[PDB]
Amino acid sequence: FVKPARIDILLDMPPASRDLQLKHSWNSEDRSLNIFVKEDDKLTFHRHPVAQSTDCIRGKVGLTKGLHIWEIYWPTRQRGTHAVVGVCTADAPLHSVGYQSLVGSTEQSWGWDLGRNKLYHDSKNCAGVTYPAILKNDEAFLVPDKFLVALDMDEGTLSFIVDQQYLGIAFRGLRGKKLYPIVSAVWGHCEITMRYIGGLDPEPLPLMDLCRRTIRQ
Amino acid sequence: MYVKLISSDGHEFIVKREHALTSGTIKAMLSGPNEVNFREIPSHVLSKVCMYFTYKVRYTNSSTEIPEFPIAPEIALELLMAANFLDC
Amino acid sequence: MDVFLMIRRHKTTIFTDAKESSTVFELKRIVEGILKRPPEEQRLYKDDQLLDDGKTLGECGFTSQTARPQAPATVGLAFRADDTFEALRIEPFSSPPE
Repeated sequence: FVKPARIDILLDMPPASRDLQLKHSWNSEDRSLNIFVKEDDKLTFHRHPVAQSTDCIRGKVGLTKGLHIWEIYWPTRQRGTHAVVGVCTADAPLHSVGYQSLVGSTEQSWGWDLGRNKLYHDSKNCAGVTYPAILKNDEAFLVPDKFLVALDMDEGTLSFIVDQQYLGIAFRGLRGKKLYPIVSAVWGHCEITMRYIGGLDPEPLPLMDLCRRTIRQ
Repeated sequence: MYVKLISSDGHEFIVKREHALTSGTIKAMLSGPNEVNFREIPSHVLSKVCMYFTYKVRYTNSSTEIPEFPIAPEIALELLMAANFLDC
Repeated sequence: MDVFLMIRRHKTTIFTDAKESSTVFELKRIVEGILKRPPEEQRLYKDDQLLDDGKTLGECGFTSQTARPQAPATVGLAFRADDTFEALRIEPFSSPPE
């Protein structure tokens, strides 16, 4: 569960400015109409307490290259029966009638259902996969309030970091696409905050950073 | 074309000038307002540094998957001090 | 196609690259342009094995897989001072603090 080189180094660099966080925040114009971005906090959205409804919202920026990491703050008691976090194309539906793991339900999105600890992608046709893989006896892995999402558009992978622990590659095959951060929620009044952490080009990293990484090990 | 980088213990490393410019410090020393001598960087560290120069130039000017730059735990601390000093 | 090397003699180490298909003799010409000593006054080795001028580096064992930028392969060098070659001598680099 050791963070791969690039991720570790990116996480040791200074977090993206307040300006960058806003540029990569939730898109108030690309959302389910049961969700609204907080006027007093553009990095956080609020879901209306609508019964039998699953709702999503996409981030403003679709990523096509480079390594990108963003932090999700989702209060554990505001998740309910279906809380999913991941990425999707511009075509993934943002709303669904009924409670379900919307993100990852079609080939248009990839997501980690926090409660079931299941990875979903085109789930109507492909079964979910347990994640982290080390779980046994269908035991729950409680994802805390905050955790990190790492999207590497160079290698085409998606992975998550919890409590500083890398949980491994979740999805592969994302190269060549334009992906947006997304979550599907069913909890009345839940508020999810997304803070862009940083981005890293696929170029040789400075020796200084490489050394500090080896030392942190 | 080439420049000579000399370690504290007297090893002379002959590297392509463009490669040596990977280091902000060496770049500045080669400009001014030939050789470069290092009082506190020993050969086992300077040699590693030169390999980094080769690595950096080769993979910065390419779109092919960049491999890992090997750094043994034993040298990491000395390498770090050298990297900071050389700005690279 | 490229091999990355360190050509070493005594306390001198040259960092350079060459095509795997290039020859031992061609490398000596590279060393000549750098250290100013003619090929005939040079002997190149891969460990203790003396390299023949007509062979390609590849034939000598210097492949792109074993001579990478981040870990160049080593080529030993010995000079000749008046029709008599010095023995091959490469001084080791210092060692870590332990």
